[PDB]
Amino acid sequence: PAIPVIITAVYSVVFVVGLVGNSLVMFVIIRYTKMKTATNIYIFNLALADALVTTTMPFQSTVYLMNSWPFGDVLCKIVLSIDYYNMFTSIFTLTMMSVDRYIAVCHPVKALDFRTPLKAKIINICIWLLSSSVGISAIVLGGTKVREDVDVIECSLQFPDDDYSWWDLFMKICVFIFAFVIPVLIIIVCYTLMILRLKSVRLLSGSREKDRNLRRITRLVLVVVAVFVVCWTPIHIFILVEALGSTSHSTAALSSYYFCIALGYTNSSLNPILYAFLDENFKR
Amino acid sequence: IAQARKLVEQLKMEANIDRIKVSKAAADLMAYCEAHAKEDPLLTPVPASENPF
Amino acid sequence: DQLRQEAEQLKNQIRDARKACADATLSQITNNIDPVGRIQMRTRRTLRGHLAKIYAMHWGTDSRLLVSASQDGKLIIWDSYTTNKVHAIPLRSSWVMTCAYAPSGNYVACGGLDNICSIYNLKTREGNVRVSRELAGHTGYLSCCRFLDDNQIVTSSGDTTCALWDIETGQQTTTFTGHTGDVMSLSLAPDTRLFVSGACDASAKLWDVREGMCRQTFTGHESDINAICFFPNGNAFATGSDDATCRLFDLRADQELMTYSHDNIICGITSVSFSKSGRLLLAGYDDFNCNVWDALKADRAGVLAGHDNRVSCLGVTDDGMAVATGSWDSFLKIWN
Amino acid sequence: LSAEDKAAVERSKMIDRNLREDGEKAAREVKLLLLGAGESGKSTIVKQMKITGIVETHFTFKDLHFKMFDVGGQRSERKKWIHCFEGVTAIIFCVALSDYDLVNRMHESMKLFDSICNNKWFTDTSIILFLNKKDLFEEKIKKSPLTICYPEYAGSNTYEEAAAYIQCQFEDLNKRKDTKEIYTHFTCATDTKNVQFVFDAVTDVIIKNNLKDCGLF
Amino acid sequence: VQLVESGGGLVQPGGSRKLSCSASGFAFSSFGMHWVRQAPEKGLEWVAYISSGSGTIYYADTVKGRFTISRDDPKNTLFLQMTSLRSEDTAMYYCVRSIYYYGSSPFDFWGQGTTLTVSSSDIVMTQATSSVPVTPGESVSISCRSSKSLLHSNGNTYLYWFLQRPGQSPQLLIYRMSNLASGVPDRFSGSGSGTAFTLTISRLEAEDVGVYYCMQHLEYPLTFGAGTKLEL
Amino acid sequence: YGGFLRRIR
Repeated sequence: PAIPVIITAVYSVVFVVGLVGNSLVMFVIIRYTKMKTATNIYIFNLALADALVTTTMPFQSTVYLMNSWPFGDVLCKIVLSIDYYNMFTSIFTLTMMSVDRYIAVCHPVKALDFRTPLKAKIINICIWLLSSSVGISAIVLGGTKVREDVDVIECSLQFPDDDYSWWDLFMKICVFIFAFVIPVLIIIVCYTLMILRLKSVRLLSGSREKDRNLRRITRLVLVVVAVFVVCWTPIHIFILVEALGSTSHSTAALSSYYFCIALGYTNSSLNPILYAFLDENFKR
Repeated sequence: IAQARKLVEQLKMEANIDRIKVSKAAADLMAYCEAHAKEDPLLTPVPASENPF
Repeated sequence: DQLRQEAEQLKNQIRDARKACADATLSQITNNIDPVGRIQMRTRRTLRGHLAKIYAMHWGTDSRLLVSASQDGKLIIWDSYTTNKVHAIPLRSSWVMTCAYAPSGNYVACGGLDNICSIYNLKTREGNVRVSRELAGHTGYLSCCRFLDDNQIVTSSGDTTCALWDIETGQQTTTFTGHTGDVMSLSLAPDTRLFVSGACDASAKLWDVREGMCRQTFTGHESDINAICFFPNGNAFATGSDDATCRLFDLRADQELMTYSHDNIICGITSVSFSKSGRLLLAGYDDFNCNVWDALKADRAGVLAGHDNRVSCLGVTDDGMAVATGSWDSFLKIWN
Repeated sequence: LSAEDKAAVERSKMIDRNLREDGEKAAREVKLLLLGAGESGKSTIVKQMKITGIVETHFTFKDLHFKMFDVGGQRSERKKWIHCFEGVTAIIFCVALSDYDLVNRMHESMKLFDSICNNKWFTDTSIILFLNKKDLFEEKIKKSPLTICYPEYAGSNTYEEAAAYIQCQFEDLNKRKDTKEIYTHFTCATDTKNVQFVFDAVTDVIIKNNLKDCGLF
Repeated sequence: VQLVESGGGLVQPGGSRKLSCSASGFAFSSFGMHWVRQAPEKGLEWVAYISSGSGTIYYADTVKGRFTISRDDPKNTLFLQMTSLRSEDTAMYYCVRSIYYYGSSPFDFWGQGTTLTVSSSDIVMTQATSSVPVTPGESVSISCRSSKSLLHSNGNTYLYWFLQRPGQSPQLLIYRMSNLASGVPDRFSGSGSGTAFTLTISRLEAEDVGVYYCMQHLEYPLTFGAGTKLEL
Repeated sequence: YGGFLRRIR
């Protein structure tokens, strides 16, 4: 009977903490310098993706809680498109930031060529564009749907034609493969190769304090991979379970489903806290 | 060493000097400091129209 | 053996005659004139093109162009009024600890660990700045280059020898051999026939151009002297030492007049300059700021705090409009 | 706008552009300070690389551009011109192992080199040991004891034991162990691997806190 | 310094022609290039201006959009491409070095000039007179007037002065209304005011015979006076 | 992101 309290409290807390985390990341990075390093522009546009995810969280919460009044047909269309777009954006910035660190460590000769700020901003603009692919597709198939009292109207993503949930089967397999399977595989292989290379470094190997520095680096490696997996796993596996394989419909499953959504957004809310607050460019 | 007594003539040349009391030299410093105080853009800030900075 | 004892005896006689002819007790004299007050220099222009540490700058006599020397191998002539880069000069040796700018505005001189003061022709046909004369003949690093004339350059070096040169021929007109430690600074006189020099052996020696012999030698600092500069009257100068003191030496009195030190300052001086009136003495430290000094009160009266590294070079314009200090922050800034 | 023949501004921006290009191209390269003292084999190693005051030697190895600041010509005080050389990736350092008597104006190549190695600006001082004997150092340590320069030495007077003791003394010169890493290499012939050794040392330098704006070191 | 240029000749009206200018002897990468034309019976008047490395290009309003300029900077060659030439383009065309920074002397070196014949709001410069009669050794003054005052807030009065010898190229005499050029004798001088300009040549000699020209550089187009020709 | 995707409740 307290599931409105639980869902609303979780959603409100993750919303406020994510929004203030990204906003302080922005103000601190304008206080600091961003365009000198690839790293600062990467964390900046990643925090931008996280903030533009977190803005649409009340609109996500109202569909569960108030259920009855989509405030706008254009409004729900634009919040859906910006939500799916910025989720792809934050995930792809995580993947490219891991690849950035792997080029920095595993290939340090080529890194002076690759890791210049101009090539960084080029790759950043390119991945924002490839996310905008999802944005324009969601704009083409977006908006709220009105139906006569067989269900209360809601903000969703529409059918291409009378056939549906098979094109949406393609949508679900695409979002799964290109937001979990490819990014988790890339981030694990890149950080694991990064630690296997960084073990052999003589500034890390001996002299117990430098071994402790190796421990801290592999520690935040496991923290990054662990938080990403722990957040985006339950909602992706939950969505793939409710492919209507075998009586996947139940009324009590909705609270757990929206909690899984809350964890998926908790990733974006913690990416400022996980990255800016804990990385060693805290000397600012 | 012979270069030491070769250096004695140099310090002997330096020894011949017109010594002046510190008060008179300091008065020369003080009198030069007051004289160019008008043409000093830093002692008094120049009006901003005349200032090229 | 006894002649060395007699030489030390005459040194003792010289310093005793320095002490005996002086009874001014200058702390009594100094308080008479009024203070100059808190002089708030503000960073009017910031000159952002050096990608590395910069060691020397020199002003023009038109008081609008300043040359700037940096460790990345660039000289920049720097229109100061509009912050325009006129004439970025690519050096052959990136290790340049000094820089000079001709009073005629036709030439710049710079050198360093390459042991060569190259002279560059600014105002020339064919357009670009050419190198005119590479002055070889020193063996140590060159710590200071200064133009007497378009054809007379005075250089001091880390082979303990100041040398005066003829740019046209390319050979030393005079060498000045009286320093035992590495020579770290120079200052040409306003009348441009005397020049004073500072060295690592904590001794500051006056020189002549035609005579070529040290007339006077000034001691009192306990470490290297990093920067030296004449009072604009020409009858005094001030030294900047790693001692963390600045001392005002008069030529004619032959004693240190005032010491510019405070208890809080610990790092070594790096560049020294005077105001046109000579009331205020610039001084640029390793404390990341150019604490600017009243020359007469021996009191600090302002701070040109704008730098994120040690300030290496300072220069006041000839009309007195500006003070431009550069640093390993890699940015020159004109205060005013 | 008050800009009339202020194509001075256009020229100034063009100079800014050329400066940024040259500065990026310069900071892409690797600066090494060859600080090996006199009568060592600094000449020998610079002939081993591909190759009047400061002598800057540049060379290429595995798509990495090097510059070597052989500053042995300067006889001035080292305090004055060494702060110029901060920000180098690594300090190559030669020590002649033999000296034929240190195997104190005579036995220079141990105690003077030990006195040289003091540190004020911190970086990975890639100290290379140079025998100056091909394999002859065996017979010259058979001929004369090494206890002459090192009174406290009582280990085996063979090749490897004496070399390891000299290495141990050179690392014991270092004070801050966790900051700097002294990459030590003893080789006189060096058909290869002295190029590989400086390559590996500067690679571990450019990995650590040079390519660790990201990756947090 | 040696600016040699080609491309002159007789062309049909409405035809197209590309002038070229081969700079040989200076840092042509670092110099602003202009073009100034002169009708055979008339004075000079500006054509175009490409900056150092094509950062900024202007044209003359009489031929705006119909002329095109282009510099081949590594080749050290300056072009002017002209299309559909009218009857007002019977003129001879000069390459003009200029370089701008504090203290610089623009419009100093002029090319030999090539002759081109076709078959068959802004400032204005006012001459003093058509001609002055000449005797060597006697001081004479040559004046121009402008529509607008030329003394900018810089203090820099953008008045230039020139001299085209009979059958030769022009040169620069007084740049920015006071400053003497290099390679010219020190007898010349310039005294100016707001729009009130005078060339105060003293000790007039031979080889100073020719026509003088005055120019403004405050804004574009660059306008030339008729000037005076010093001849008895 | 949460699957809107015409979710049935």
